[PDB]
Amino acid sequence: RCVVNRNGVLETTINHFFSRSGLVGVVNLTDGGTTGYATWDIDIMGFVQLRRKCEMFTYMRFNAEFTFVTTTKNGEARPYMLQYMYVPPGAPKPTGRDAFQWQTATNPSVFVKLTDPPAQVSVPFMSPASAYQWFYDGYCPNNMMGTFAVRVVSREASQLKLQTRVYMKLKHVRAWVPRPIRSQPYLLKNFPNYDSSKITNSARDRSSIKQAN
Amino acid sequence: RCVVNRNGVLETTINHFFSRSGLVGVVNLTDGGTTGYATWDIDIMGFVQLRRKCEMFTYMRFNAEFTFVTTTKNGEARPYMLQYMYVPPGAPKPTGRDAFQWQTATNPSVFVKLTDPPAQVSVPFMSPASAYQWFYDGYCPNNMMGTFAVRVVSREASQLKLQTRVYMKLKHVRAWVPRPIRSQPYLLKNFPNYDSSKITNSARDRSSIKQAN
Amino acid sequence: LQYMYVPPGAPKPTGRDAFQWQTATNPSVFVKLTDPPAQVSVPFMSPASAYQWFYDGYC
Amino acid sequence: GIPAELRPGTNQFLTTDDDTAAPILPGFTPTPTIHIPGEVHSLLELCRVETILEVNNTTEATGLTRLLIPVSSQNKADELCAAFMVDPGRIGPWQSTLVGQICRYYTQWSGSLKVTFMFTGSFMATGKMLVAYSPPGSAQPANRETAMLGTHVIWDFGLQSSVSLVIPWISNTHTAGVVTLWYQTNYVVPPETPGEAYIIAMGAAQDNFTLKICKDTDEVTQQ
Amino acid sequence: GIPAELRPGTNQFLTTDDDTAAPILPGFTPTPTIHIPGEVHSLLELCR
Amino acid sequence: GIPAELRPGTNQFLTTDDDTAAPILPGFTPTPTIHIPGEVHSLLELCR
Amino acid sequence: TLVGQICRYYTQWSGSLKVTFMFTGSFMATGKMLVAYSPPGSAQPANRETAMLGTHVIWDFGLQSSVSLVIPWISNTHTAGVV
Amino acid sequence: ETAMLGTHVIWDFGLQSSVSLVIPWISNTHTAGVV
Amino acid sequence: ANIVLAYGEWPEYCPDKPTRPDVSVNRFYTLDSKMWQENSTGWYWKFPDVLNKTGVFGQNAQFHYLYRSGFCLHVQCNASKFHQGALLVAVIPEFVIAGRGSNTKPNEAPHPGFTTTFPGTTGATFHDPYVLDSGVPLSQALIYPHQWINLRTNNCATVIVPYINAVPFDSAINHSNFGLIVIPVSPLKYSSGATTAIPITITIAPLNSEFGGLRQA
Repeated sequence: RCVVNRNGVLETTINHFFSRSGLVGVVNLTDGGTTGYATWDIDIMGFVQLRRKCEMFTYMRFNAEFTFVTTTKNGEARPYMLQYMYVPPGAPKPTGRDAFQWQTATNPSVFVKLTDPPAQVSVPFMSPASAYQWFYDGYCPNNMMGTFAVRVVSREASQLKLQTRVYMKLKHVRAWVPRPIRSQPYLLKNFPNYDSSKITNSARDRSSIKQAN
Repeated sequence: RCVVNRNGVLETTINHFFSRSGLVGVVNLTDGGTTGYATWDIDIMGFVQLRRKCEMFTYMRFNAEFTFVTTTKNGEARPYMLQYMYVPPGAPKPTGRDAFQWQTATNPSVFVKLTDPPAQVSVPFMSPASAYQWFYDGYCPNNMMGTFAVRVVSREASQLKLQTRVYMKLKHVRAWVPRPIRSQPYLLKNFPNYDSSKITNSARDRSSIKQAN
Repeated sequence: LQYMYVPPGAPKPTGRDAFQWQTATNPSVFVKLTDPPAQVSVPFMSPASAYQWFYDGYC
Repeated sequence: GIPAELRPGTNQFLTTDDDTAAPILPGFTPTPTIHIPGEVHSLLELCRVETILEVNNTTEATGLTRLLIPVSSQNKADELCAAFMVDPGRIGPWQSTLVGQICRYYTQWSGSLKVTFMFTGSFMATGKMLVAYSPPGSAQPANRETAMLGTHVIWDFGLQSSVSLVIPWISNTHTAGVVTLWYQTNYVVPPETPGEAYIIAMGAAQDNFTLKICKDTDEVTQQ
Repeated sequence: GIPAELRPGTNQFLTTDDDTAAPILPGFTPTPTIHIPGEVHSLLELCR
Repeated sequence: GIPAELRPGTNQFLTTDDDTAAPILPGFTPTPTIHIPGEVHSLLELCR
Repeated sequence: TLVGQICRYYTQWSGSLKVTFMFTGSFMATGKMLVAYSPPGSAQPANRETAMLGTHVIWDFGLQSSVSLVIPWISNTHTAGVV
Repeated sequence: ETAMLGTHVIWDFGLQSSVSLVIPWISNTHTAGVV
Repeated sequence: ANIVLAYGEWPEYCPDKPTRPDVSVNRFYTLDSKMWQENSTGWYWKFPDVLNKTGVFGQNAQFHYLYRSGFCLHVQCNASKFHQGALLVAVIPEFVIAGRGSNTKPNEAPHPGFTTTFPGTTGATFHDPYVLDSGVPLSQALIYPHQWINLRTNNCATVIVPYINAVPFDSAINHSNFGLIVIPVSPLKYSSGATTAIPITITIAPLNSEFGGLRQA
């Protein structure tokens, strides 16, 4: 067609550029009787589809909503109780399935069944500074958020292998100090290391300089 | 009887002529372990009961509500997680069961169980022009709306054959430039092709011109 | 389970998978067996002003 | 934490329910509308248009000539030229019109109609013609006198080349009444002029035409 | 997202309940009423 | 004890839904913000 | 460029653009140069005359060491026009 | 088509039995233009 | 003469630079006369491609890429006082010509060529006028703006048609906006010794023309 009109100006802001429930985490669980607990220290730099969108800025500040969707090996609805546990920054991680870390009242827990709708919690801004930053020039994942340990609520044991997904959605996001978008591929998680040799150009080549390829 | 009174004038408008949750789509699924995903590019010209009612006009503009009702081969209520995914116009379709298209945050997804009430979503006006049109005299289904891919949420595989129905309801419909109703049968989907020979008359014949048959 | 309301004048369904079960004009109610019983409301659907069970004159 | 209870009708999917759904793209604004001419609001705007009736629907006729009434010469007075029914929602001449295709999506209708004739013939040819409406009950009249005792218009081929007869109130729940069309005097013609002309018949609804209870149509032989 | 709880009596079908139901034909207006003589209101008019 | 019914769309997880969630740390106040130069609001500031 | 990396996260765009040139050379070297915009449809011109019949700016290497040409309205749903 | 791209009058044999076309400014010092 | 305004609206300029010639394009372009006979079928014209090769309008419509205009139509059909017959003239927005065949397969089903869909300045004739070559009956074609040219009442018709499109601007080369159709519902009849065929003349005027985006050849 021919777009002669002007388009919308509301879906270009940061609040609409980030606030959408994507995927961040995939966690496994076996519970043989053979660790049953499943720790996951959260970092938003896991996938390369949000890291490229978040390393475009230098400082950020946001709240998060996490949704937990747990299925079975093939996928069933066995109504078993599951405990999610939020370990704030500084608190010790759980070491076993029935360790005392799973009983302390300070670590908030969520009890949900498998037949129930997926779980949903909200985590506020938990940084000692004024905002997050993914580029710290000076002298564990950067910008501690906290762990999201999970286990099955039972006394003796169980005989199923869970498989859960953690979907994160940002909300009330604010950005500061924009910076260019990284074009080179990634090599590490907490380091912007590129390859010395094999430098990919930012534009695929054409035949000559006097054409319209 | 004898209708001597006047009837209602509210059930003749376009808002009541179109807004009713009919059927548009029927989608299959096998999930052998043998494609498990099930794409369906939506077009409202599928059935010949809505195409005849929508080709009566030249320009239209509406929002849609889609309801997904999924049953088993015979029909059971196995509580398995299902993911519906809306692929907007321009976005690439999913190619496999566990392809990266099923993880991108931009394609909205709906997670529902089989024991739950049927799923229901709302799609707004998604055309680059000012309104849809089913007769483009000049130089994929006409008037791109977007795909409604579906899959079962599991890690390894499943051993059931789903069968789902997609019911569409139009809402906030506006019409422009009416045109006569097509009497000849159909031959294609995106073309108003009729048959040169075997032209069906618009009225069944009678004996003579001087009777009351 | 699918319940279907056939208004007066509309043709009845003839088979299990006939096209009468797909027409949008006949309202349908989808309910499971584990769910609470279904409930619908039907208004006054007579061409006259009121029903009458004694029609002296000439389903 | 307000207390609540669920009543019968929970978790049901009613087809004709007026219930909103959660939007898929929040904040996305659609394309602004422009002033496109020809906006329609109700189907009653489509019923008020004249439309050629197919009154010559008999056999051994080709495609187009089924829309023409053959008003020929070599005939005589008090002769039946052409007659037809009035029912729009019935298999007949009223199936080819637009009000006959619209009034089949619905199951009840009422109101008055209007049938307009138009004579396609030479300018030098004249002659009187009696159009006649006979209401329901009594059937088509046999002779001209019984037709002119009913409703009638004596339309000549003078300056009036398009007569219009209003049909009063014919409704659904019903014979139906017949529109007959008689040779009043003759079809006179001067030399160097063909003695065979035609009449196009058209028919539409009025402001009183109203509709109720929408059902499926059956002009489709497909799924 | 208001918090809510369900009490005893949930998902029950009481016969003599005064509860409305969803209409089947929305927007459909019925036939207007005329003045039919002999309207009764209670059965006490029949006992007299 | 208000009567209520559930409609289609119950217990579904829509990705692009604008729905709030229960906070994990209630009463916990975050760090106050300072005036950091270079705040951006929309991507149209980056295209220019 | 940056607008080419931003406008790929979205699927539709519109508006006008601006292309600015800058000459890195000696101060004692001068010479005239014809920049030319040709809208969509018609392709790149073959000779200078057809280019100067379209949109053009005759920019010399005098005091003006940075010329700027505004490209009008080039949109998504489309050849595209040649600079 | 080339004639109707120039100056033209579509004159029918209805009531108008006498059409009139004005020829603008044709002068001496000059082809001359064709009707 | 009676003027039937299409959809009750006058062709107007675009609301808030596109050029407006207003001098040499608002002139009466007259097409060649069509020869109506006994065994004729009808004719149709795709409008914004009829004047794409005719003079200043064709030049200024091919050398641009934006386009928005209306049209003041005029169809003169002058016959003798002894001939008889009737014509139906009508405009149709987005008049898509269908193909005649019996194939459901995509790559082998028939489709009209470039000369059939875009006739040009000479028009084209119908093949099955009872279905408008589109599978749509001609009995209810009166839903469009239309006039009856009856050979015993008048000999002219006018259709002032506005711009009917979803987008306010469009290319006038690869999109024919709307079509004109003339169909002899009542056939031609005359006695021996008269004129065997009747001429039909069409004159059109592009009211309120707007072009955008000059492009050098």
